[PDB]
Amino acid sequence: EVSKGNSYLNKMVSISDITSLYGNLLLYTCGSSTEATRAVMRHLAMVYQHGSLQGLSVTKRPLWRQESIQSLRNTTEQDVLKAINVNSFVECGINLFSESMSKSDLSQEFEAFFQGKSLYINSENIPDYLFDFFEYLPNCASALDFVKLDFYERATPPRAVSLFFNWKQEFKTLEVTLRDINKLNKQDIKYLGKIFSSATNLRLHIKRCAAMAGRLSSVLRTCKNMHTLMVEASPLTTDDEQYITSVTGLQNLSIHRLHTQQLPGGLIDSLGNLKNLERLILDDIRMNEEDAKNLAEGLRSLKKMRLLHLTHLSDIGEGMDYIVKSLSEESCDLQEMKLVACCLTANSVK
Amino acid sequence: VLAQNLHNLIKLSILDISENYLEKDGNEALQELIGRLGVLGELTTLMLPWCWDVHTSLPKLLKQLEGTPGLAKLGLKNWRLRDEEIKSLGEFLEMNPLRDLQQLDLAGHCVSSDGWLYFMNVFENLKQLVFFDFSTEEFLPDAALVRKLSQVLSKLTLLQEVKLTGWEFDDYDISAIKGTFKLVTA
Repeated sequence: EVSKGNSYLNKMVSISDITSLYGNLLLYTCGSSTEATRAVMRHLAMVYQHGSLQGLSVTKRPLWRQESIQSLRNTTEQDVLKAINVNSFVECGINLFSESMSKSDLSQEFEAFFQGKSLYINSENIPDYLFDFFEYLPNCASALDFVKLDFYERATPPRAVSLFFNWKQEFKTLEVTLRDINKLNKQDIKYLGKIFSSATNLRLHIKRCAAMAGRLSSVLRTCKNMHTLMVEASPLTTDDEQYITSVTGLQNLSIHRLHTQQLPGGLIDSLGNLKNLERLILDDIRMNEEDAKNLAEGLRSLKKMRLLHLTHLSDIGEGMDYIVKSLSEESCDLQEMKLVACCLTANSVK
Repeated sequence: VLAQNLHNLIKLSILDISENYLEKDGNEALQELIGRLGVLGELTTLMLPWCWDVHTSLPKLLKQLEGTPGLAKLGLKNWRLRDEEIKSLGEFLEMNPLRDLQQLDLAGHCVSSDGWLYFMNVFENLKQLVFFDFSTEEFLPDAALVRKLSQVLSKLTLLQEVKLTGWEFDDYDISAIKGTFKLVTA
């Protein structure tokens, strides 16, 4: 009879159905029974559909039509979209955890259920229900990979940290997107610091933050590890390059709004410090060919790199030839090389 | 003089000279102690002589720390120690199978909150510690340490109270998670 009840779960496909009468149904199954909802948790493992992707987009959370820090982590504009409801699952899950009052009993399941997934929050739309899961099982938060936060208007986030006071160190990767800030209260940078100490890796995209100038210093001093930095539509001088170089832990690095050629002592020759960069994407950068050669000097230390893209580089001349020279100078572990929309010669291909 | 008759003073569980500046070569007192450990083991606790630049006497002290077991309390009190040193002593402490001690009395050393940050990497596994006070004579204003403390605090067990003797800092919104035990600003 129970399996007959179970066969009623052969009727239902993932959280998906939150749009219709069976979405909530497992909730109703659970308010109804205790231990038995472990059987419910079994179908939660039988979910391969990832919910449904219709009406949802990895570019709805930040509210942008333009590159993010998350975008620096990837070669396309989208990807989370494919498995967009990975955290949609989690909201259902906190409710489900709550419904049979399922304590530590249903925990092996939930560590496994939200695994391979990432949650992303905007500061403008911060739910109250996230500290809810943290009833009996705040630790299983580390089944998830990254909890992502976008902070706009003002640096003022005491409400955000309160969450990371409740959870055990350390999150693997923790990422933050900064929007329309004209109030960079160097005091509230620190709250972001509290958020930042939760993670081994921290990723930041600073976007439309007119209050953000040399003040990125405050952003970094509090960083355990600036794992990835992307900067667009915000105040930028060449010196901030050094903050990029202070962190040897850097895996991914983009800046797509220089529009200015990089100096002699530029960041291009501090690749000798970022040995861990597995991915570099430079888009629409104005540069000196000789500087590109200097960039070339950097690639010997970039053998640990899986990806190199240099695109929409103007004023690059034969510097790209040189970069290619650096490529063929020595072996690399590179898995990806993009030479598109730079000045290429048949010789460079040779 | 204490040293000369100390084998008769073996009767003592307590010979206390701590919180004392000796006139000259105070830290060099410790070499006399290495000679006296056969009877210094009979003390129930550690009392160290201190002076200006006393911390430079720590390697001398290390032969003495194989004697950490009949220790009721442990300190490098009023030792004006390198900020790094606290994790360093911690490394010996990693190599040290002793467990359970009741109080770690470090009277204000020169170690900073950042120093303490290194130290958290050792403090978690000393969760068997009953009491503790961490002093410094001019503490850094940052509560980033208390946060790291929170990382350590899940890790700690038999602790009854946290003691903050001398730290002139605010704990900020971190004081929400300041401890799972009692707290005194001193």
